[PDB]
Amino acid sequence: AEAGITGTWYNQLGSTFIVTAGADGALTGTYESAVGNAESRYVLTGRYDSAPATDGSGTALGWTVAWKNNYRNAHSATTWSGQYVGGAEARINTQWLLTSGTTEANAWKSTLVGHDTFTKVKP
Amino acid sequence: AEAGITGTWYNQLGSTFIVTAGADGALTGTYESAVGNAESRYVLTGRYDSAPATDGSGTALGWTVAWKNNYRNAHSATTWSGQYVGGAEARINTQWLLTSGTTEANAWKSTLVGHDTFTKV
Amino acid sequence: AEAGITGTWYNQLGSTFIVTAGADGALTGTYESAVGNAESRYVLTGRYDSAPATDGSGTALGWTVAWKNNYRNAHSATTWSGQYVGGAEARINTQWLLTSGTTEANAWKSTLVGHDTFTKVKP
Amino acid sequence: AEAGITGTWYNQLGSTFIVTAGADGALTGTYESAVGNAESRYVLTGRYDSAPATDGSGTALGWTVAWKNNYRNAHSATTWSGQYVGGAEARINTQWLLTSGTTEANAWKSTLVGHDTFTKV
Ligand SMILES: [Cl-]
Ligand SMILES: [Cl-]
Ligand SMILES: [Cl-]
Ligand SMILES: [Cl-]
Ligand SMILES: [Cl-]
Ligand SMILES: [Cl-]
Ligand code: NA
Ligand code: NA
Ligand code: NA
Ligand code: NA
Repeated sequence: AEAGITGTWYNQLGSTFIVTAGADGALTGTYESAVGNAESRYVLTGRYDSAPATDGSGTALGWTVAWKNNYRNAHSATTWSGQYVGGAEARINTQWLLTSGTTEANAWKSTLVGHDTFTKVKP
Repeated sequence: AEAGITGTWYNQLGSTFIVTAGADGALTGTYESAVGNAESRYVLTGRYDSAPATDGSGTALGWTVAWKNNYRNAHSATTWSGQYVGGAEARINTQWLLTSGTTEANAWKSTLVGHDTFTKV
Repeated sequence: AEAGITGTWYNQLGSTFIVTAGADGALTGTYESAVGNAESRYVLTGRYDSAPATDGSGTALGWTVAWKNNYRNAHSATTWSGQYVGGAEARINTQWLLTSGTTEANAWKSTLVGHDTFTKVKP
Repeated sequence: AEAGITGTWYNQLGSTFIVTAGADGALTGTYESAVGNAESRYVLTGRYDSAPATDGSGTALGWTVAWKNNYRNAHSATTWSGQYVGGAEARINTQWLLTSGTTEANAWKSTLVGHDTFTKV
């Protein structure tokens, strides 16, 4: 449901994700990272799949954050792909990819992969 | 860098990506697939990190497509993370993650990973 | 240290990993999976990097399991890449890739990615 | 399928892989890199799933290389997961994970991911 996703979420590293799920499948908000060459909030945009999920199935979604704002420019972007699972303790379990802009020669080492779990606190 | 991302791109599988890069970091457009429980165009939204301009590196970007439109609902979403490189032959080199909505029981096997290279040819 | 890694380990899904770290960087053992089209034990082989790790740094390692034994043949293989962290509660944190043999047309969907954390019980 | 994996392979970067596939699933050989904090040959060990034989699919396999030899110790290890396809032009298509040993503080950024295609050309 859009509502269920809308809110303030935090992950294990201490980063903040503030999101609004819109009626048409859109996700917009800001992300505050606790790691990296990140300073302040960054704009995020994503999409989620408005499932008829009468299976106890999670809702698939994903979003992107380009690490550039008015204070810093890290020349990198991260995409998180995962699913939202609601209940008393709603969680968003994700796997992410962080690509840094590089010269052709270092391209082979341009992408990091990891996983983050988000816990909701506010709507 | 910048502007050059705007246009129509194609991947090795035959999927087409039509994007508009906005001056402040936004990416908007539509994605038409070649594989999957897909059927027609899907909305895509993303972000790119624009700035330097001089020689160097590619431009980092990422975007998402939830596979639900007026025709199909595959209950999944794909995110591509990569970098744009322009020049005589511009390309976007990406690695993607495709997550399907599952029950916890199948959660361990919900995400596929791959890579795609897009060109305007 | 090889010893530290040698032992019986379990992950959150309930699978068993029995390993022996050898002096030359080798890892051999058996793996018992709790999920998949897996039945019984499967042979595993890997390598670890005998670090001078006087940094409180983890030990990098990796191993592979081809899901075929005398009882089942799943036509797939999994590789786990991660690091061993010792202490009172020794853990091996990993990220894995599971590739299934497929026809050329379905190759785009041949690989799954995930993460597993192993807790040691025995040597 | 089977046998055909044995030989010397090369990836787009210029690294060379020399492997022996044993009749019961084992993979042994040496890997010589083109990039990294690498210097010469490194030992590799892996497994492949052999069986069917008739038309179809590729053969699933995987292998690991810890980047430590008598010359260098990069305190990292790489695992490649993929499938072998033979025919007039045989290839091994893989996706890899490279993990470096870090302190917990940098654990979030310890693993790189990529893909490599190896040919005997
Ligand atoms: Cl984060
Ligand atoms: Cl595609
Ligand atoms: Cl699809
Ligand atoms: Cl497992
Ligand atoms: Cl390589
Ligand atoms: Cl390397
Ligand atoms: Na992150
Ligand atoms: Na794709
Ligand atoms: Na697994
Ligand atoms: Na490599």
